[PDB]
Amino acid sequence: SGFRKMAFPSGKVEGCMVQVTCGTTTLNGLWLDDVVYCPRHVICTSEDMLNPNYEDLLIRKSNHNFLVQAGNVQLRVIGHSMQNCVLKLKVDTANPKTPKYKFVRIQPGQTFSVLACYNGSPSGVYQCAMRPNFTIKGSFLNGSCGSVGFNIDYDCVSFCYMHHMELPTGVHAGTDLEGNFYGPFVDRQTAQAAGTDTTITVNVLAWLYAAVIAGDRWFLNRFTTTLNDFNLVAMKYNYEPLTQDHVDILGPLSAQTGIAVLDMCASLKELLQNGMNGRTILGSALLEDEFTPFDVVRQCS
Amino acid sequence: SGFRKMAFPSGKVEGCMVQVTCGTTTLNGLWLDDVVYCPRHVICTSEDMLNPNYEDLLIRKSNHNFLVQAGNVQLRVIGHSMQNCVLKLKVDTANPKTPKYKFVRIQPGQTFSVLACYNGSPSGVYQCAMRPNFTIKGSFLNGSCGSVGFNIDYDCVSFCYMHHMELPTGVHAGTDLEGNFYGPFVDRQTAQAAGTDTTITVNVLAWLYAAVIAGDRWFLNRFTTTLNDFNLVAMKYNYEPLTQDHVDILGPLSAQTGIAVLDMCASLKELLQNGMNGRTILGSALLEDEFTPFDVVRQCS
Ligand SMILES: [Cl-]
Ligand code: NA
Ligand code: NA
Repeated sequence: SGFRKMAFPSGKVEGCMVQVTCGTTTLNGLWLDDVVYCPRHVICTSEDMLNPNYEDLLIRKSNHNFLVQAGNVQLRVIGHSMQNCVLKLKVDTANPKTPKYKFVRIQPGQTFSVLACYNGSPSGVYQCAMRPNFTIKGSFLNGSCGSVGFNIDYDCVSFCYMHHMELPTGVHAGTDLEGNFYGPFVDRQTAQAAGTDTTITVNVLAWLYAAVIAGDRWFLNRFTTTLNDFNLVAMKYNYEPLTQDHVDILGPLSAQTGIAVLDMCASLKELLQNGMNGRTILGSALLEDEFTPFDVVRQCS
Repeated sequence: SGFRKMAFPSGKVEGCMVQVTCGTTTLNGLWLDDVVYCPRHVICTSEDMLNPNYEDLLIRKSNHNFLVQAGNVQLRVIGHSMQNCVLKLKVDTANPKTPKYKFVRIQPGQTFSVLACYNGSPSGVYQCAMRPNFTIKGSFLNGSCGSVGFNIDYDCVSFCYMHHMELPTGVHAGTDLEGNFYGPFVDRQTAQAAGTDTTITVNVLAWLYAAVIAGDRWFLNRFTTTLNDFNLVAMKYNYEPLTQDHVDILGPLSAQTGIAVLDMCASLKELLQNGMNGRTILGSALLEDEFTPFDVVRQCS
């Protein structure tokens, strides 16, 4: 019935985005209940950027140093604290649009939607994956620090990501909403780059199952490999190794298609060792790895 | 700096989505002010599939035949009319979440966001384009009819598409919000299929300009072409011809980068004969045609 990279509807998050200014720096904050969450580096001036002491930088800050704007309304900051790399600003008014939400930390290879904002205003929404090297291959420009990534489960918004910085290659790095970085990154203007990335193998298989449910099936073969034998091949092509937990996760698509996982791995192993022979799968010259099994489950039933 | 495919934030449209039921058929409606818009084929039965006489069928319908549900609230229908292929149900309650909006009819090559919905509930958002053959390559499962396409470039939601039906190849056809189909399609189950699709050349060129802005250089060359020689090559690959209007529109991008339009056309001619050869343009081994010159200029600046 058609297949596309889909983001979650962003309305529940749009009602939470506000503008946070400290000094001359302006970025995005997330207004939930009576706290605004944003990257702590909003308190840095030009001199601190090299190696900032965030402990002493925030002691010196006062509540009135933070301008928080929700549209025309200025929210009064009545407290401030720091949780790892995230700044928490207590305001005097709970957000009446606060959705049902929780903070979650995701694993590499999991997907979520980003609501890209600038100066507090939602600009766009896109679906992405946490790469195995803990970067995000989205692109929002400079002013998008504090934009957030999220999933929606039933009616609950799960916030999993906050944008802090762009890396030299144009990929982005950030934290969960408790301020813990994804990846070996620090929120200082120092020498940082993304490690070598790998392909999220479990998502490629999920997407191969999607191509099979779409009737695109030229790649299916009669053969079956072993998990050990497949990982030796995949690890040589900078593919993430495939675990017994990954196999079980794919189970539903296995029983639905009649393609056992290690049967489908024999297909993927030849695509690795042969290339796609000038063909496409689901209209791609390359193998898509930002569809999880659950993304493939939902978008077909 | 990798230009990703972003949708518009969908919250303003989410607040307009309702569920419309006639008999056993449920689909989505668009609730703006005191009117709900939906595909008129909602009034068809299983006998009415091939050759429904919509004016005969609508006359026989009473306001009480229409069940409209906004969440846990039923909206009473107090009138109904037809405008082309779009049913308009007057309701006794104006939608308090009605945004600033307009209805526009778009041209092939134009992009927009789709809020894919099921039983009146928003499910996902994605970005797409009106194909030259007047179809959409989307993801519409059973009951996705009445989902809408929109842009929100400034403050105003411009509604440009309502989904009516899926064609044999799985692409989608629909109308503008005044009920006029895009392309030669009709809301009957008589045999119909999409014509051969072509690539939106002006959008490919905009995307190459965005790659250069992003710092790609590898596909540039020292050649130019004439507009006529380029169109002879382009059509041999089922690319759309480039008009002088297209050359004018690319003018801004030509001047930001210092690369003449017909200079860039020579690069595209070369990419068609050689392929990517392993390389990627803005993280893609396919030439992307669903990013317009306007989209590029926006997500730059
Ligand atoms: Cl247009
Ligand atoms: Na096989
Ligand atoms: Na050239």
